[PDB]
Order: sequence, then C-alpha cells, then structure tokens
Amino acid sequence: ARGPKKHLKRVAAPKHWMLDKLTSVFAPRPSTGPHKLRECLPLIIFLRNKLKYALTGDEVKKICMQRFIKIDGKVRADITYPAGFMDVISIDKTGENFRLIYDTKGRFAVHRITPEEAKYKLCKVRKIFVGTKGIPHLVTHDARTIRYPDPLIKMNDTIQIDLETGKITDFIKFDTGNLCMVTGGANLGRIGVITNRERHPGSFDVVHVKDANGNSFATRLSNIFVIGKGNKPWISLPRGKGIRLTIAEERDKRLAAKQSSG
Amino acid sequence: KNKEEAAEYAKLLAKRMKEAKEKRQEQIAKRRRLSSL
Amino acid sequence: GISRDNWHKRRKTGGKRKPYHKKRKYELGRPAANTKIGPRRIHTVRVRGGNKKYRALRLDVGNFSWGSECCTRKTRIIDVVYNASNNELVRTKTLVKNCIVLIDSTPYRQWYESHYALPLGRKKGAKLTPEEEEILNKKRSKKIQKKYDERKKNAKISSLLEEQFQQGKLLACIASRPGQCGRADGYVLEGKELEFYLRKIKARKG
Amino acid sequence: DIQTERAYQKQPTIFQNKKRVKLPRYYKNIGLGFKTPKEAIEGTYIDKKCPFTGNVSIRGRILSGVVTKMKMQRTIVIRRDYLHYIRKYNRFEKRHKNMSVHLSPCFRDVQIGDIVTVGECRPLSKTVRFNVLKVTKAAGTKK
Amino acid sequence: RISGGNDKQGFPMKQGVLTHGRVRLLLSKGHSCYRPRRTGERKRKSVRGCIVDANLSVLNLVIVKKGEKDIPGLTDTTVPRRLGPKRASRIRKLFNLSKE
RNA sequence: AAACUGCGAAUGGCUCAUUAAAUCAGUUAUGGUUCCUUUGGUCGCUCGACUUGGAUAACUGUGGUAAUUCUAGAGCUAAUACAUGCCGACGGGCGCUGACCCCCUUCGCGGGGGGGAUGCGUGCAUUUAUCAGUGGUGACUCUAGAUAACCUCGGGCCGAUCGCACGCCCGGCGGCGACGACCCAUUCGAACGUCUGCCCUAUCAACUUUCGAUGGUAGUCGCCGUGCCUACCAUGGUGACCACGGGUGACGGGGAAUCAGGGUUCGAUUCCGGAGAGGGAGCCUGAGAAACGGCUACCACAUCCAAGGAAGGCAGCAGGCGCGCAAAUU
Repeated sequence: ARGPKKHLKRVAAPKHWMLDKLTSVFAPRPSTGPHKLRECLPLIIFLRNKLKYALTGDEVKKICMQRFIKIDGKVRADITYPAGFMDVISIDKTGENFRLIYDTKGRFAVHRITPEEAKYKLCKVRKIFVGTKGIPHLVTHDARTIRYPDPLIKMNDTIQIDLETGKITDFIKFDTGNLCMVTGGANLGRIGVITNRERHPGSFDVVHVKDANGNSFATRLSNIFVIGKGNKPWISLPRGKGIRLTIAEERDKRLAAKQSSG
Repeated sequence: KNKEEAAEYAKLLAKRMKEAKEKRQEQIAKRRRLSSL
Repeated sequence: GISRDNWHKRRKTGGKRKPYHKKRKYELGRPAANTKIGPRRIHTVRVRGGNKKYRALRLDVGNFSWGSECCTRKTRIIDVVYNASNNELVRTKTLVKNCIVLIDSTPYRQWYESHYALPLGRKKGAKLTPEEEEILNKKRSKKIQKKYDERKKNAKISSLLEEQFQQGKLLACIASRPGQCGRADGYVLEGKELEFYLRKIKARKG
Repeated sequence: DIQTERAYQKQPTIFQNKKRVKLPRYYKNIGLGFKTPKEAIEGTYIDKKCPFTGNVSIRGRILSGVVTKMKMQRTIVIRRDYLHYIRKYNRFEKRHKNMSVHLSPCFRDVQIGDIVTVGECRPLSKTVRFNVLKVTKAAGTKK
Repeated sequence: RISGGNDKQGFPMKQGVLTHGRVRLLLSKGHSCYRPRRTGERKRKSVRGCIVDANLSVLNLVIVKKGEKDIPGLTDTTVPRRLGPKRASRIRKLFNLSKE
C-alpha cells in the first residue's frame, strides 16, 4: 500500500474478538486511540457480540449516537473506538458498569463492576519523561500523559487514577510478591504473585510469576500488569480468578456442573 | 490549574526530598555505626 | 527524479541488481542548493510529512560563535577561502558545512573593547577621532573599574587572533547546513584548528 | 602523527580552544558489560565510527567471528562459520557468511585468526553494520 | 479597453502570452482559461495570443470612458446591483456610517 | 438546489508482467527516521479591537468553437477560503548593565561587604557555540538546566471561528459543546537496516573497478543511517562453503495434493507481504502517490472531426473481439 490501510478483513481480525467466519468479509477496524489494534476490543464488538444489546452494526450506531455509552468517564460516539484493558464502560440508562479484564482465556469477558468501583481505574505506566520546564511526565498503557506525578512511581509501576478528575490516588510499585495480571502472550489472563525478576541487558527482561495453586510460569516484562500490593487486588476479579485450570480439569468441572445441576 | 498543581507538586517533592534526606541521614547514620563498631 | 536508491547499484559481490520496482517518491533527490555570498535569498521547500526546509541560495550574514569567552554575533560573510571536500567550491564561492570563510571582526572587536575595555585591532600610531569608544575605554566608578581590572588581569588573546582582528577579518568554520536550515551559523577557528587551516590555505597558496 | 585529511579531525563533543592562564578526551562505557579498553581513553586517535570514542550506539544483536582480512583501512573482514541443517539428508553442511566490520584503532595489536566479538549498530557504510567490541587473541599465539 | 475574446476555432485569448497564434500552456489553479477538477491538477490547454489580428470570432470590449452620445443598446438601460452588502464593515463603508 | 470551504479520492477491487539474497518468512532494531487521524497532554509561561482588508464563485447578463466534465468578458455578494492584525494577563520577576548611595578596618590612599536611577535582553519552536551534571537506559553527543545569541518576508505557535440552554451580579463575570492549532506523547502505520533461510544451470570459473567496485575523510542531497551523490585519498570486495553470468511454463509466504517411516510435487487463486496499471519516463497536490477511475511528454495501438483540433487507458463489475483444449449475467 502507498498510504494507511482503512479496512480489516474478518479472517485477519485478532482471535480474542471471537468474530465468526461467515457473516461478513470485513471486521470492524478499530479507530486509532489509546489501545493497540490487536490488544483492544472495539465498542461495536462489546455492544453487539458480547452483550448482544444490538443485532446489527446500524443498531450500535443508534445506541452510541443517543450518547448512552461512557468509556472511562467520557462519552464516545464511535462504534470502532478501541476500548482496551482496565477501561470502564458505563452504560448509564441501563445503570450498569463494565471493566475490560482478560478472562482465563485470552478474550475480554463481561465483568460487571459496582458504580463505586467504576469511578477509578488502574493504569500501568510506559515511561517517565521530564517536560519543557523540569515538569515530570508519566505516560500510561492508554496514552494518558499525567504531568506532576509522585517521584517514587517508575516504569512498570501501576497508578490508580480517578476517572472524573484524571489524577492519581494510589500506586503499586513493581516489586516481588505483588499480584500480576498477564496482558500479552500465551499466559494472557493469568493472575499470580511476582516471585522473580530476571534482567537481560539489551534483550527482553523475563518475569517468573507464581499462581494461587503454585502453578509457576514466565512472561516477558512488557506483557505484565500489577493489580494489587501482596495478595489483595485493587479491582474485582472474574470467576476463574486468572488461575488457569488445565483442559483435563476444565472438562472435569464442566462435567461435574452439568451432571449435578440437571 | 498550572499554579495550583505546581504548588501541589512543590509540597509533594518537598515531602519526598525530606524523606530521601532522612535516608541520606540514615546512610550517614549507618556509616556512623560502622565507624563506632 | 534524481534518486537516493540503494537498488540502482552493485552488491558486495559485484553482482548487478535487476530493479523490481520503479523509482519511489521517498527515494528522492532534490538538486543541490549551492548557496552563494550575496543579498539574502532563501527558498522554502516542502519536504516529507508536510514539513518545511529552507534552501539558502544566497547568504551573506551568520550567527558565528567565538568559543574562547563564549560570545556569538550576527557577522557579515565576505569570502570563502578553503573547502576540504572539493577544491573548485572555493572559486565558485559556495557556502557548505565545514567551509573556511573570512567573516567581519567588528562585532567581536566591539564586544571585547566594551567588555575588557582594552584597545584590540587598532594599528599602533592612530587614534579614535569620534571619541566614542575612546570614552568607553576610560571614565568608570570606584568598584566597577576594580571589576574591569580583575577581568583585565586574565584578558590575554592569542597572537593569531590579534593578527586577524588587526586585518579586520576572522577565519570561521560553518557548522550549520545552509542548504538545509537556510542559515550560515558556525564558530571562529582557534588554537590547533586555526594553525591547521592556516597551514592548508598556505599549502594551497604556494 | 594524526590529522592527515584535508579537513581538521577532532572529537565533536570536547572543546579544545578554552583560554589558558594535554587535550581532554571523550569516551563512554558501551554497555553489555564490555570494558572500554585503555588505548581508547589514553590514546590520541579520532574515529567517528568507534563504539567507545565515536557517534555510534550498539543495540540489537551481539555476534562473533574470526578475523580473516585486515587490508581495508579502519575496517576488517571477519568470517562466521556455522552448520545449516538439511532435514532430508538428516545432516549439517558447513556454510560461511563473511561480513565487513569496523575495527576501532584502540585495538592496536590485532592479527588474522583472532576471535573478535561484534555489535549490531546503524550502518557505517554500504556493507558495514557492525563495530568490533572486544578481541580475544588466537589459540596459543602468546609470542 | 480590449479585454480580449475568442479565436475563430473558439480557443480563448490569454492575458500576456505575447503571441498572435495558438500556443499550448500548462494551466494550474490560479490561471485564466482553466478551472481545476482535482486539487493541484495542471492540464495542457491550448489558448490564443493576446496580440489581436483579423483571425478572431469575438473581441470582448469594455467601455471605460462614456462618449458624447447615449448608445441605445447599453447606457439607456439602467440595471441596479442584483445583491447588496452582507459584511457589516462593507455596509459601514457604503452608507458612510460611524462606529457608535 | 447550486456554489465556495473542509475532508475523502493513497483504502477497497483486479492481475501476476517484472522480480532468484531481490520479494518473502521467522528474528531484532530505529539511541538512525517520518506520521492526516485518534487518545491524553499543552494552548493569560513571551513584558511588547464590542471584531480589520478586498477579491471570487453560485446568481444575473452578453457570448465564441463542429466538438469536450471547453470556457471568456461584464454586473454583484459570503467565510473556519486568501490575507492582515491589537487589547488583556501586566504588577512585576530573572540575567547583564551601571549612574548614585550605605557600612566596617586603616593618619589616609588602600582593603572588604550591601542597596541602586537608566538602558539592553529574556516563553516554546528553529539554528549555532559554550558551561555544569532533575529524571532515565545495558549503554546518548538522552531528557531537563544555565549562558551567549540567531529568527529564513517563498514568514512556526501564542484563537478576528460556530452552535445549545442562558443565568447570576451596581456595563463586568460565567456553564455545555463544535471547529482549528505549535510542540510532546499515544495510535494507525510507513521507510531503512540485523541474524538466518530459495529452484535449475560449470556447454557460466573467475567476477566487481577512474560513467563507484570495497573502504577512509569532508561535504551535497535526503525525513533520517549509509558511495545515496560529489571531491580527494586508499586498493580493496566476492568465489569451489559454487561468486559472477544464464535459464525459469519463478511474485514470496501461510498453505494444497499424495504420503507407513522418509519424501515428492504444486501454491496465478479469496489471508499476510510485494509489484503493476499498454511500454518506459517525469511531476502536481497532499500526512501519505513517483497515484494512472490524477496530470505532462515520448513510443505503440486506437476514437470523434465542419481537417482547425479535441479526447483515451476494463491486469475494477458486467460485457464484446481475439486467443485458445480451457473459464458465467451488459
């Protein structure tokens, strides 16, 4: 191509959207925004595939242009707006609030949060910058340039912003024994305490993470997010709790739940 | 907003500088204990 | 047009390439500025990304820096003397980066004579008849004459610059790219640099 | 001794014409725990493409090889021998890729056969993308 | 004043092209004898010289200074300006108004 | 309605001609670059008009040519078009300057320490030189800081813009937006590089090199890195581990067919990446094109013609001819 691409093919769409094969040639190409193309979940796919409030993508145009949807504290009217990790979708006329947390499989799930929980969100910082007059700058994983932050906050720490004001309230520092949601790679959706940092000058630093059933696993430090100091998370967690039961144990629990229920 | 947030950071940077200056005294106090060891 | 392509030319091995695509845009050459010494003519060029780039074609002044005591002034460029790249870009007086140009001294001589209050240049025998900078050499207060005296104690300039300030023309090294930014900024040659470039101008002379 | 070009050779950072009444030398640690040599710091050479005393940063790949030619000036040809696995004939074949690599004149005593470590950087020339980081001397050759 | 007209093959005159015959020109946006279609389009139209000879269809003429007599076709007919000023400051200049 | 303005038209679609370390794949880099948009920052940080200027189109009206999505002359009239530009914050800080003046020691000169009229500058961006060593990396000639300046007349920013509901206050002051904008970050990318990997061929064994071959130095150009291109030096670079040249009924890959274990063959073809729009070439506009449902030539073929000229690009969807063993509805 001799400029930017404006279409996304249904087949070339990321697997974690769980778009079917047969409905359309094209997938909703996420608009440019805070989250990456292959790490986001467009508003349309949340609004008509996950929750099924719409039937078509013209229904999603009617929902969003009534201004009933409010992603992380501000009303958007774009059907292909990239809503990503830790974002809070507040559908206000229904009186509902959803956090985009990764399920134990790599998808984003329908995680309903309370109106009090929906007022703050947790943001991993990407870099520390010194602005034009000695002004310290954070940049979060969702492109928030927050200036005059606490000096103890360094890269790979998470900060708790209040949506309404956009100012930091608390922060977890990247230290051992802290909870870690894995937000990239094979372990996408795991939750466990950080047990080891392994430095690599030049190459990528890897981080071993012990789980709530002693299931230790590694991950590239790029693909890591700290969700609470020690063993207490600062968010509410979906069922499975990022523990990742095996396919043999999944089969066992699904079979036990079906036979016992009736 | 510029003046208030600059004044708010000035108070927070002063606090962190005084706690990191207490850590300067603490490292000099460790050096004082090893010199009196 | 005139291309900046890596594909038009042989490999390590000496094997010629068959070209797989026709000249791209971003693989671009624009004709050389070859900027001269004359009344300021600078042509703005649109470049990649809708950003601007100033082709100086004539340029007669420049913000040159006298790095010894860290002063810089807008000074007239009068002659190109030496170019290390091509010997024929001296006859055709083309300003490029790392040219050796004669510039005016009088902004630096003015600064020196106002800051140090000592007669610099000024061939021995003559006076200043307007009596302006003659009065700016004299008539200070108690403690500020002492400030000028403490400054005067360590105010020695090199005999090489003393000679060049006397003729009224310093040697300067162009540091900016007048083809690109449209400016002819640089620094004044001193110490080993000046001795080196005076030796190279002397060797080229005969 | 030095400065044999038509232009004046110097380090760009260090300023050498401060008013008076030995020139100071710019260097840096290259990173990756590779020690800056003595001859880089104490030496009088001036090389824009030295990874210790020049305008070049080592990033990405660190490789090695054997110095095979030293006839180019300020740059050498090394030779990387490896084994490619043809899976049909469940065996290896001996294959080589000789690459032109820049040789910083801080490495004053280098002979052909010496196992040199090289660091990926920005392209210094048409065919050079690698600076020499350290030289380990050949098997024996203490004399 | 001779404002210039059309060739006998219909090709327009062009202000300061400085021939009498038909000449082909690159015409970009901000030229006579051409309107663009795409932005920065620049077609090769053929125009007629500004020097005037018998080889023409029309000459567009503009009466600058009115003569002695009243011409029956033009001057006897009185037509007012179709529209009136819109911007307030042009109204202020026309009616010779104040700022108060 | 039209017309101006803005935006899009660089995606999508089609085809596989070219292309054999090229393309492409995994793998890294961008500390070597650009980036409309989106998202979040910034947007009284500079110390020096209660809203300015005059064109133009639709419109109206005279037309020309055989002819085109050809346009000309005349009468008007809009801006978030093109232009020009102030008030406010604003009262003063900070660097020099430096009149004047104060206090102490000395017989005094002298020594030594404070206030200070006036004038010159000062914000971010651009460009150069210097000095010191807030935050960050494995490492910057990084970020930030300070000094000195410079400021492209073909000219960086600091808002002469529009809409909703409108109120409180002895004319001032205010909510919710839309649009625009320097710069930073983010996103979508794109570009150029790293390591490794390709079919047949020796009836191709030496090739590359003063029309750059491999290096070095300094420039030019470029968005940046680099023989990319100059000038001057050096004589290098590649090769039996198959260079160089040639062929390909060769776009590459994910993949497909067969297949015990190995393999063999295919992959024009819906996804990814590349390339091209009859052949080469050149450029306009734009964030993005060397664009062809953009423009300018040449070569080829071909269409209207009142013979003066004008117009073209189905490897888009249909469809026609031709070609064929071989492929569908204007």
